[PDB]
Amino acid sequence: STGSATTTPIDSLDDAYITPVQIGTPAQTLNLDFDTGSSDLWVFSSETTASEVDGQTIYTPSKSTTAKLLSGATWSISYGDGSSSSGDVYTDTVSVGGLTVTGQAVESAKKVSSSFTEDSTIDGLLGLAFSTLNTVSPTQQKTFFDNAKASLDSPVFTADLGYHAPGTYNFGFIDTTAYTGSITYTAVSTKQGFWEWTSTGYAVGSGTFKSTSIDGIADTGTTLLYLPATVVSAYWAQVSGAKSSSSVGGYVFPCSATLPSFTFGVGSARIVIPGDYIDFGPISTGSSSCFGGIQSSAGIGINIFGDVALKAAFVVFNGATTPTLGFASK
Repeated sequence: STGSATTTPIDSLDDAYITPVQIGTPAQTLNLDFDTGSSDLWVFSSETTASEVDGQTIYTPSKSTTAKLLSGATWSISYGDGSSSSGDVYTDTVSVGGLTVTGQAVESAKKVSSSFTEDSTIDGLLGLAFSTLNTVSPTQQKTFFDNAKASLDSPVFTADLGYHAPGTYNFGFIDTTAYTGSITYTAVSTKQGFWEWTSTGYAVGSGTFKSTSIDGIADTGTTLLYLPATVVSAYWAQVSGAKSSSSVGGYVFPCSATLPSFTFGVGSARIVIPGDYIDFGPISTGSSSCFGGIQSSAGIGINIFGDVALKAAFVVFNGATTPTLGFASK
């Protein structure tokens, strides 16, 4: 089997991407944030504290004839950005782009943090990291991909995120028309539960490529590109007037600037992030100070190849017995 679904930016900055997901019988369609950095499929629901729901579409398990309460199971998750959610668990039928999994754990939120409430466009998350990170207790549950894997034509999914435009998540096949040149595959460590790999280096603009190993994670659920302070300083040094602002919380730059591209290595291959992908707009409405899309990972504890990086590529998440990651230009 295969599936194919369009993923759509939630706003004009590509702060996140939402993908429609059918849950239950009859289907209840929710727009979920596909997150290769976590491993829970959780949703706003009829059980969510009412004051914490503000415009989201909810899953109502009592209206699904295939929903079953997973007795005694609870979940609770905290994300790198400080947000969190928790609740109980149902199993139900879940379909993405025509690919159906029966018995999928659907984690129903009883509580969500303010950042989730305040984002009316995201109805929940669909985790696509390794199932070892799933938070369901006392019996850990499998991701949608893990459940689908054996049935797929090939045990893979691909992320093709757009810049200021829709893109595609495919399951079970590689669309050879969706990229240029070849896909370069690179080793993955699953030791921390992530799609963790090592970039071979970087360049700023038309500058010389610096060969250096950068361990990090391919994370569709993180907006920006978080890299070591040395790398980030070298990038922003090429933007006149750019500076790190502790009050704002990272590098800012004059909105009048033209940003240089940023290149990262994948083996001997090179992925080029155009400068415009690195612009996240005014820090506050009407400001002429703009927020940068490349930021320091210092104090995160890990480098993160988030959407800024991934949307410059066609990315293969190869869930073979020994997982790997593939990157192509597009």
